Amino acid sequence: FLFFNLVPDVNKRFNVYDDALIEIPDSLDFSSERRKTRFGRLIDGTEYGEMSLDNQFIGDSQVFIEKRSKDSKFVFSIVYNGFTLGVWVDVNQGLMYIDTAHDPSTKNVYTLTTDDLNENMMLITNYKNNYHLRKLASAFMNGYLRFDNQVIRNIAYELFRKMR
DNA sequence: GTCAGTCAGTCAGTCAGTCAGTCAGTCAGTCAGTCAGTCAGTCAGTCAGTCAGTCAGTCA
Repeated sequence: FLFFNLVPDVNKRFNVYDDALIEIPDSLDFSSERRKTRFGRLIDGTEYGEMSLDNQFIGDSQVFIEKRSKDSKFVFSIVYNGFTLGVWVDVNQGLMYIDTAHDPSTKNVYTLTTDDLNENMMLITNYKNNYHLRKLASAFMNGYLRFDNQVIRNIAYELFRKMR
């Protein structure tokens, strides 16, 4: 889904395009099979209380992690795994945003993966980015940070994993 | 007894010598914050024993 750049849905029974389909199953059979599990055995009912069964039935959209956006501007700019990435900075309260606002600029742009190199931008090593985006590092280490999109949020997670 | 002095003690004055705070390179120390081979699981492939399928040497 990340590769084809599709935006799924959790309620539209069929997310369709000219070539592909995304199917979330019906609702009545969810209840039918879940009562079936419950009636057959009650620890199957506990499984119905286990969020794993729900994820295998309603799906984990990971929408739980904070998400917002704001018109406030940005300071830095990153490209990771072939995807641009902007770091919006809020005027007040320091609520950092990672929305995809890539303005074509001669501004400094940073990566970590060696596959990303341009005549215009800079590479970063040995934790210089920690000394460049101090506020981003702390803001994620705090509750300040907020991710605009699920793809953005995960991608930022793996970027942090690769950072160290 | 005046004129008022003109070669030693005397005090107004240093004058180079003096102490040691006080920052200060700096010192390797060091200990801790960063980073580079190490191995475990798993992926593809090598051994030499199975299956178990089959043209055929001695006979109907």
